[PDB]
Formats: sequence, structure tokens, C-alpha cells
Amino acid sequence: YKLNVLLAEIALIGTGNHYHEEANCIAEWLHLKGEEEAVQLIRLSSLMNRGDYASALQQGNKLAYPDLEPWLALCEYRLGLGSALESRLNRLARSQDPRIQTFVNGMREQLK
Amino acid sequence: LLADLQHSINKWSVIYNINSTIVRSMKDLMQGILQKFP
Amino acid sequence: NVETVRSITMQLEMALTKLKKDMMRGGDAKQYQVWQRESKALESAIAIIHYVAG
Repeated sequence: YKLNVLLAEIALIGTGNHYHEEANCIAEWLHLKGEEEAVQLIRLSSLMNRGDYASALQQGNKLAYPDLEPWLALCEYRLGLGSALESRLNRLARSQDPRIQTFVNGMREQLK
Repeated sequence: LLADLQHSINKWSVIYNINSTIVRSMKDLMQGILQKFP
Repeated sequence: NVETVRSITMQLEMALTKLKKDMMRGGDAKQYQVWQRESKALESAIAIIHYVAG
């Protein structure tokens, strides 16, 4: 493993196992090194694993990352913001990224 | 991915009540973000 | 795999020991802000691995 990748994966393990401050200390390092998208993924994961979807959503909509859009859609889904979710799915359906298309297709199925 | 991280991903379906298609796409986006590290 | 755990724990511990040796070299305050951040990140990672994978 490249060290920073290892640290990022461990931080994610941290956010899914109730070790949020440890994960944040790792993110503070990743932030210093410019891996801002990974920092945002760790923050979203930490907030969402704690059930704080509203805070996650507010922070996610204040920092733009195409690959993290699905996480914000998951926040809207869990909060039951139907209108916002539908709007987000229509926008994501416009993406050329096959991974985003797969996500949208999966969420549409989930919603049926 | 580290086994313990995959273990967490394997619980996303029940934790967030989402199907396997959603989980797989999110796991792929996550992996993609980590693959951008120099 | 127990082996991957053992291996990544050794990687983090070696990196932490090396960083603490680099911190004996002296440097300006900005250098120590960088090293302190890295040190805390490594300690944190080692902790999570201990707590979760043991």
C-alpha cells in the first residue's frame, strides 16, 4: 500500500466503527496533503454513519465532487427528501460515468 | 481494499437499506477516489 | 488475512518510528506542524487497526 491510501482506508474503517476522532485526525493529514476529495468522503462517511444526514447534506452541497454525488443522494434518500432526491437523480442520469449511471439505475429500482 | 473496510461495505445494504447495485456502484466510486492518490 | 493486518501494522509502526527520528533533526515551526499532523494521523491509524482488527 501507498501510505496515504492505507491511512485513507483506515480512516474509513474508523468512520464505520465509531472511531470518528481518529478518522478526523487522519483526514487532517490528508487535508494538509491536498487529498480534499478523500477528506470529504471521510467526513460524509463519519456524519452518515452517525445518522447525521442533514449535516452531511449541508457540507456536501458546499463542496463539489462529481464522484461523491451518490453519497448526497443517499443522504436525501435516508432523510426522506423525495423532491431533492428526484432532482438529483435526474441530474446524475446526465453523467457519462458508467458508475454514476449504475448508481442512478440502482436508486430508481430501490425507489419502486 | 482492506478486509475490514470490505466488511463494512458488505453491511451498507442493511445499514442504509439499499440494494446491491447501489452498493457496488458506491464501492467502485470509493475505490476510484483512492486510486487517484499519487 | 491475519497477514495483511500484521503487514499493515508494521508499515504504520515503521513509518511512525522513522517520523519520530526525523523530528529529532530540528526544523522550523512549519516543519513541526507538518510532522505533528503526520504523527497524529499515524497514531490514529494504528489505534483504529488495534481496536477493530486487534
